[PDB]
Amino acid sequence: VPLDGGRFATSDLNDLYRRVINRNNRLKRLLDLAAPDIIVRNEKRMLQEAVDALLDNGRRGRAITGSNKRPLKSLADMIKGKQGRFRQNLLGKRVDYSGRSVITVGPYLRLHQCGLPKKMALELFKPFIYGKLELRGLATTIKAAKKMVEREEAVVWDILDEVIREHPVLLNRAPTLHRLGIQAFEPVLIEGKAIQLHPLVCAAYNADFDGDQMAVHVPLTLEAQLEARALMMSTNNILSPANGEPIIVPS
Amino acid sequence: RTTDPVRMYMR
Amino acid sequence: IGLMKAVDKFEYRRGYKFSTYATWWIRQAITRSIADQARTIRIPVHMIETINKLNRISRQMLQEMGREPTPEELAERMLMPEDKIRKVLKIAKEPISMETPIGDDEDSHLGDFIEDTTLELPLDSATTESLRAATHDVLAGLTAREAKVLRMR
Amino acid sequence: YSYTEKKRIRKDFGKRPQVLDVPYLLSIQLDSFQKFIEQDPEGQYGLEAAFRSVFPIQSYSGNSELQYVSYRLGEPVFDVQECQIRGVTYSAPLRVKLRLVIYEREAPEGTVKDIKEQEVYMGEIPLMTDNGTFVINGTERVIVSQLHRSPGVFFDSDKGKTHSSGKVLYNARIIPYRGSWLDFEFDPKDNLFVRIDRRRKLPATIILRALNYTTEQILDLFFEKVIFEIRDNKLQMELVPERLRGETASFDIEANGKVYVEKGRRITARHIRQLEKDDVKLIEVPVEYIAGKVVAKDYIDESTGELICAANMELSLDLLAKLSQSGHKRIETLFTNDLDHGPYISETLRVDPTNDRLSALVEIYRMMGETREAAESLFENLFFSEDRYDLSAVGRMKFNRSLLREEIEGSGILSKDDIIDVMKKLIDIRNGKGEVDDIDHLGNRRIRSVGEMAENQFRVGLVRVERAVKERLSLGDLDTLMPQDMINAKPISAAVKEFFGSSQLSQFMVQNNPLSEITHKRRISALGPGGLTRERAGFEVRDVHPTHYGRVCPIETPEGPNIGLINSLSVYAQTNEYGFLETPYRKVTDGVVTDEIHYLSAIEEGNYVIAQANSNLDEEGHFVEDLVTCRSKGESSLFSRDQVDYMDVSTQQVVSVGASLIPFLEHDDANRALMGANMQRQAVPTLRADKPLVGTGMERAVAVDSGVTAVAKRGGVVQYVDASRIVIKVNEDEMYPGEAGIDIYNLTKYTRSNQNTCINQMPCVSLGEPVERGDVLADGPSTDLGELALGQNMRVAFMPWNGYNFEDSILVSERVVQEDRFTTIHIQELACVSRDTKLGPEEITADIPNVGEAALSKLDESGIVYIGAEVTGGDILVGKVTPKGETQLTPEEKLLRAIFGEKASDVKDSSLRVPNGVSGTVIDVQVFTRDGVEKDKRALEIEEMQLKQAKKDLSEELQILEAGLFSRIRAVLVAGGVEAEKLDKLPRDRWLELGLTDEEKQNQLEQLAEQYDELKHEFEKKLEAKRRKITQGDDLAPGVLKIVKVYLAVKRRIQPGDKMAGRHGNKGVISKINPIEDMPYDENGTPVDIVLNPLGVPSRMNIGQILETHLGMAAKGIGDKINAMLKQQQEVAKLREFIQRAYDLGADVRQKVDLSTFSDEEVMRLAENLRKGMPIATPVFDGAKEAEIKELLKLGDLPTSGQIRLYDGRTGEQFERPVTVGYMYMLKLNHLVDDKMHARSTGSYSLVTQQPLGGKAQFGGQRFGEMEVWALEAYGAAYTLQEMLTVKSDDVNGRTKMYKNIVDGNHQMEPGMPESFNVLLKEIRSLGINIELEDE
Amino acid sequence: IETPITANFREGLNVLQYFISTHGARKGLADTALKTANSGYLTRRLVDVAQDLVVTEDDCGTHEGIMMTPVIEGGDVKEPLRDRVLGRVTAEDVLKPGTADILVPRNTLLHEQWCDLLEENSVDAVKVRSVVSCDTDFGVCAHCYGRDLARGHIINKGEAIGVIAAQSIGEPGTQLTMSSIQVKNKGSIKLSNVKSVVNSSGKLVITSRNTELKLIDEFGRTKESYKVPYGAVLAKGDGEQVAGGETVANWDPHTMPVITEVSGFVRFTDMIDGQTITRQTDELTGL
Ligand SMILES: [Mg+2]
Ligand SMILES: [Zn+2]
Repeated sequence: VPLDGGRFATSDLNDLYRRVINRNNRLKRLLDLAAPDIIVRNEKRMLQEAVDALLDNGRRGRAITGSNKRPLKSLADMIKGKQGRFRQNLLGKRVDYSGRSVITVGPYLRLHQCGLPKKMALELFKPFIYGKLELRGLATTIKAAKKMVEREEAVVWDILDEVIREHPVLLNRAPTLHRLGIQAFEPVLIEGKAIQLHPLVCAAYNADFDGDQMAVHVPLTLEAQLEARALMMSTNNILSPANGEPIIVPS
Repeated sequence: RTTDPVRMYMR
Repeated sequence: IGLMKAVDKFEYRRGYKFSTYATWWIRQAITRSIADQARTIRIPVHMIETINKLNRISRQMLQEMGREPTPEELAERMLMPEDKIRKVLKIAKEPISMETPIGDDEDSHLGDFIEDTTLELPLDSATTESLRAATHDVLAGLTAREAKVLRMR
Repeated sequence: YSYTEKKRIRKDFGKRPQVLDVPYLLSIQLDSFQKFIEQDPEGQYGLEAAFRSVFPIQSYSGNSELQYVSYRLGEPVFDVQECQIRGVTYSAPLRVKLRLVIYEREAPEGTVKDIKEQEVYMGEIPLMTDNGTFVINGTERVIVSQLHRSPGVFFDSDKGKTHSSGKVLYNARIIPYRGSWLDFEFDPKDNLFVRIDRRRKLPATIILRALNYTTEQILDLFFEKVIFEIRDNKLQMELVPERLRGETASFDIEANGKVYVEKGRRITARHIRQLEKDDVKLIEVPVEYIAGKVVAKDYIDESTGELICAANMELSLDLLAKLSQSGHKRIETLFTNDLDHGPYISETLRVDPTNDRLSALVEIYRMMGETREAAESLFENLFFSEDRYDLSAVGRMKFNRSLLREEIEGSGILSKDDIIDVMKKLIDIRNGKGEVDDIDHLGNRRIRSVGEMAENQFRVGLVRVERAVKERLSLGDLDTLMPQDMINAKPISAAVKEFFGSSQLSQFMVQNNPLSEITHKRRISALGPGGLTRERAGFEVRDVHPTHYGRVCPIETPEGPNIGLINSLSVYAQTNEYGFLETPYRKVTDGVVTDEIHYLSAIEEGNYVIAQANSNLDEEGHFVEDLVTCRSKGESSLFSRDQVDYMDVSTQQVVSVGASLIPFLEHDDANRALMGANMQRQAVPTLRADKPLVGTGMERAVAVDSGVTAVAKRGGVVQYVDASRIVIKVNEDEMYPGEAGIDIYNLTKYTRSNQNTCINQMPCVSLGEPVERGDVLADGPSTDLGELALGQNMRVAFMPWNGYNFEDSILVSERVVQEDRFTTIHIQELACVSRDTKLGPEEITADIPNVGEAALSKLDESGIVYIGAEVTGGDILVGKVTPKGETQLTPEEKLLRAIFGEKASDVKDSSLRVPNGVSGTVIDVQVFTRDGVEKDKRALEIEEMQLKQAKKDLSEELQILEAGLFSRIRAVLVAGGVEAEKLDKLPRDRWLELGLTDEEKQNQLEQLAEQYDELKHEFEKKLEAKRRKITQGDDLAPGVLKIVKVYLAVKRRIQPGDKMAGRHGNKGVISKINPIEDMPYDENGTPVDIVLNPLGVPSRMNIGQILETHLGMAAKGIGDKINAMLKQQQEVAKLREFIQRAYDLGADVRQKVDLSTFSDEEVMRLAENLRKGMPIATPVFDGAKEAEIKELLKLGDLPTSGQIRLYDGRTGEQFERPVTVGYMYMLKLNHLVDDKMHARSTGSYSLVTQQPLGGKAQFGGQRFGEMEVWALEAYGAAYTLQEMLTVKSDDVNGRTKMYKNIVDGNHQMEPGMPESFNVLLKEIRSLGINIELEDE
Repeated sequence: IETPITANFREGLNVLQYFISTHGARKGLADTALKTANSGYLTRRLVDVAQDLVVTEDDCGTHEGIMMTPVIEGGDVKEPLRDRVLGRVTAEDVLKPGTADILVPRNTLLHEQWCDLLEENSVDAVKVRSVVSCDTDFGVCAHCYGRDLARGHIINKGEAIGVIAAQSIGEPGTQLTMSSIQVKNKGSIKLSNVKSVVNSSGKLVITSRNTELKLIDEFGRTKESYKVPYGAVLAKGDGEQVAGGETVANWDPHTMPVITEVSGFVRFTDMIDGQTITRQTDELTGL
């Protein structure tokens, strides 16, 4: 692909074929001239070095390197280890409708309610705002609603207030220690730039209030909108599965 | 006990 | 392969040594296989001889002036107009090896950071249904004789 | 005293006598780089060793060579403050003179040939500023010094390899400074083995065969010749009495006539003396005793030369008989007492498969597939070639000091006797004599600075020219070749270019705090090349040895994965001439504590006895008590009065400059303060610069030498002050006759940092005041009158509040935001590039499509924002447009284009817009443009404002400087009389045509006419070249047309959720800003600013924090009475008592300063900067006591415990129990919220796997890791796990259906197949492994 | 060190006392990270081996399995029998010490209401239907796993198992890395599987390796228990009553003696000095 600087960049496979394709051509050119048999057997070495090098670089001997004096990424290292396609792009991934902040404590809440800041929650629900704009008809078209989202009419804060009521949200903290790694709250909107929690569930995460990064998630489908209510509301688990005494202990 | 093909050619 | 073609065009009747006349062949057979082969993009052999005519005298302009060289007197020395010197340097780069570690440690590679201006923005797929939806409406609001005509036009 | 000390004093509590002043805090950096470039005549340092070790170079044909003569560093072509702007490395050219001398093969010494000595440039070398930093590509960088293991030898013994027996394994290892290694290692079967560079193992005699020896010429060196004699009837022998020492009596061990030892009886000390008293030498022995022994030397027959038996074979009853039949009486054998001096090498001669010289030389060449020519030449290239091997005479020094040798100086080449000698000692420790060293003693570690290390690859630069000098010498023509043509000027700089910018050492310069820049030049790493690495590190390498004491601080280290590796050096440490570390000590002589100073090495500390710093010296007498708590040979104990030799210099020297500001460290645990000197390195300068109260005195010694404040080169009186520049007039005694005698100082205005913090200075002098030698002249970004000032003071309480201080969360008022004491500025950077594509050249103009009037409101004609507009995210800075390539579309718009007459555009918007959340003011622009392209409107207009900027300031240089030189025309005039009516009535120009006289007055005609032309010859070139480098274009990258780059400045206020910290490591998140009403307040009517959790005190063991808070209660406790007596405005002499009575308080203070010598207005200005409070100085271990804090607390009319009443703002009533409330110093960190909160609905994607990206700069989501996938299974949310694996991540035909169904009010699921998976499906199909899918 | 800290945090620390106390930090501070790294590798290696388990069927109906016993051997009461069997089910029809008084038709959930009926009697032995005897195809059944502790009832059919066990083993591992036999009180002496003989002194001699002590209350429950090896000497007897604050077992443990159940003369045969062994007589007494 052409790059942002106007140069190019290739993956490592697209020159290793240029080792195999070139050393293929040097063989078919050779056999119709019939060189003696100390040159011809040396040719069949390098294909077996090269059809190695398509399959694996760092296996059979000293690896085949590019200009950076570093080993070339083979086809085997596409599948091998934590760098491969398994643990970095197949099991865990990235996901959309996401965000993060510093965490802080607000004890004016109830148990199931958690904070959610304003100018985070404007991007985090942008498909919800467009649909409810086209349903009331205050927005004539989709592009007009994107034109009106910078106008910031007061009804936009009302339609967002309409849509965030009883729509649950997930709270996360990496790394997940056990089953209480993620819960589900109902949001309550404040005007700041930080996520507020309830103070009793800090011991469940083993998160202390000194600069973590807790992440949010928004369930899209109708079933998961029930599944937050049905399994992972903070009230529906006070029993930590390790041992049948409550994790909601005064800390 | 060598395996690198640089030495195998010059031998 | 150069050595084989050299022997059938060796000629003892000129009487000189073998090693001199042989040396011209495989050196020539080397340099075409550093030109079309061994490169990321197959660059024509006209451009490569200019590069060494540039890059030799660029070392000389560091020697001669004692300072770093300027493209104006380069084209004066290279006997070409200055747009061509401005045209020749735009090819001089290789790829920068997509799995390079642009991060400080082995955390990230450049292949996971390259953006794609190829597919779409997903709002625009919601545009192209709606503008299509309104056009079916106004075509229903058209007179029935004319309604077939712009449809296939 | 200095005048910066006079305008603010600092009461101290020092009791131990401060004896040696704090040294210049950048010694290991500045003294390093002076050794690289300054010309060293003989005892080579720096670049001089790189030349003579390579040059001269004989040609490979053996006819010609070439000689270095002298180098020369030209003047730097650029200056520093524009290299920040253009982004290029400032350097000098490296100019050398070299002489090409050719010998003719015809003549014996044919020097008559072409000698064309010329002066050829090769390479640029970046220089250092006067702070320590380099600039690389227009960025401040710093080289951190690397720790590695010393050259020489290294004895060790690993444990836990042969756990079948558990046998002790001794092994020795010799390591040179550059080249190939050498190792000696043992086995479970008692055999000495040799390994070269980790190959298959090799027995020890193989090198001894290769080193021109025989078995006769080896066995002399180790075994001794036990000589036996058959005297024609029976065998006899000789004996020293300590040779059958503790051995068995196989035979009747007797004398001539006194049988000493019976059968099977041991030989005690009695029978040893029995052989001493009579001195019986020739012991009669039976012939059976020679069995058990091995014959040492080859024995031939006199008639045929044939061996009866060979050397190193066990003799039997045939061979002993046959030597007596050929005729032999004297028999030389070996000495085998395997407890004391035993054979471990005699076992190895039989397992050695090679027998002679070349056969071993074959096998060692066989070790490192497929000659006599090669195998002899290779073994003289390993340990005998000066090219690929060097021992680097500091390596020679420990190599001789380890083996008890006699000389320092020597060679970098091994000697054949020396390899055998370490093999001798290694066998000696198998018996038990001697022992092996350790790794953690610093006598085998070394520091490695810039100038030593910068030469190292620069020698490898000359290797890159060494492979090319031979080529065009031997086969090229000889006389026409100028040597300028053949030395390649490119690669010699290219090797040293690979150092600065792609190492693990060339770090980013931390400019965000002045303390943070000074703890990042005194840091010593253990990473890099040739040292240790991150994962292969160990657990004995991270522990703190008691040789770290005084040389390497044990607290200042990060707590990440590099916890044991990064270490900093102590206060007074230096770098010795060899490279080892050193620390000062005071020498005790007969109890008297002297003023002499000694720097010790690493090794000599274990041989002496040193006392601690807390010994009570009895008034230039000695220690009071008999037992001084000392330390010796790595062990702490109690020793006598007379035996002690040395003493600690000050009590600071276990801590480095980071934590040695943290007051009352002596009452704290180690685990708390380790964050404490790390949580100060992340400070951001506030918009105010307010002094701290409780400090350690080093603020004056950390500010004036960290460079960030201006310093006075020559003391005197200041004539002029402006906010952009100050000048001084030097006193005439320091003035030279060659100068006019005024100095000019430029202050650095608003420029970018490298953590995006503000940098500006502020002049703290006024008009008309004296300045003494060396003082501070301008305040810094975190300075206040020459002291380190990082955070603010605030009044602090301690109680739980309504859960707002639940778990370590701290609380503010609005008063700390109204007085803006926690406000920072930031300066970000924005840029835009203009290119040419294959379709057409882009450009910048404000005529932009799809724009209304509001975004086009505040631009010029050229699409660049005016200098000083306000901005908001979503607007425009640069109006950039591109040639759109003509692509057709789906034909709905095509008839729609034909309905309203839609005009098409070849003008597609790709302009720069402001990133959102960012809102502030744009303060500076500048424009980069090529040379040859016509300079546009904003180019030449900003250049003409650039010209009259530069011209009228450099002309001001000759305005006042020549004004002193315009004054001496008058002095010459006065002699011969000053023409009083003919001097000032006419103007200055007619001062040549006055009344004149003879030769004294026409050499005046040569003096007036010369500096009218000499000083005209001075300034005119500096005008032109300054004009030249501006009116020229730019030498930029291929592909750019013009780049406009715009600095904008944003001011960030405190929000709920900026990180906060104290000064002991207690972190904090500001949870709520509060109106002033319901905060707690005292009985007098002031509120209290910060409330925090009081349950963090015992379970961090930070009783230092409570200890700090009481002093600040006293710190304003002196200050308020001063404010009580200044606005009420009593008197001068009332005040001068009250200050002197205040801070002359403690019983055993070291410092003594009396205000009786000050003038009156000085006291009136000493009252000035004490209104905010009185500072109190406390050293790291020479601290204060609770008796002494309670003294001055009584002076402040305040309760003695300092635990006062309160009232709540919400209840209005009395609290149940009083609260400790005082001043505390606090500060804020760089992890601000707008750096952190970052969210993403719909944006870009990847290229190869169609996933979203990661990063705030690329507007990317969050990672949903494999621990979270395991988390959802225990809940069992089936449907929720699907969207995180199909429709929020992958399916190109899936996820857009979500972006339609949500807008139409249907939250409907539909799954697909993830495009990660078919990549794996196309992956394994490419490996010839047919993976395919069945159907239902 | 022989001299640790003497003074305190309010009166100061000396320099060498401050320097040695750094080792208590930097040894421990580098250990937290390494342990964290190892443990996350361990948690990954626990979810892998147990991934298959879902509760497929309700009640497989297999037969008896493990009998449950307390862990309080060697010291005081540590884990009561009620608190392990809670949340499990009866492996069989189990009784009360009033004989033939069965409380269960072979399977009941043993929640705290029925732990009262266990607590008023003297039961210390109960058959528990473990997960080992469960024999359904590709999974485990609810009557073999019992009470889901996270909700508080029997687990519904389809909730995941192997992750919720591999999670709760993984989490606490962060803080993981950091003669003369006297009985406490009196009690009846009940020791079984024994082979003992009366001494020449008359008391109990341990001539079998399998014997170990058990301190029993007035009922039959165990309170204390200690292991006794071969060749040991007692002063008391079994099936009797002993006193409190009493060392009932006294022998030399440093020897492993070669004690004799047999009675008669001992002769010097089948061992010859100079042939089988040597004779190094006792230097002091001569014998
Ligand atoms: Mg936390
Ligand atoms: Zn079961």
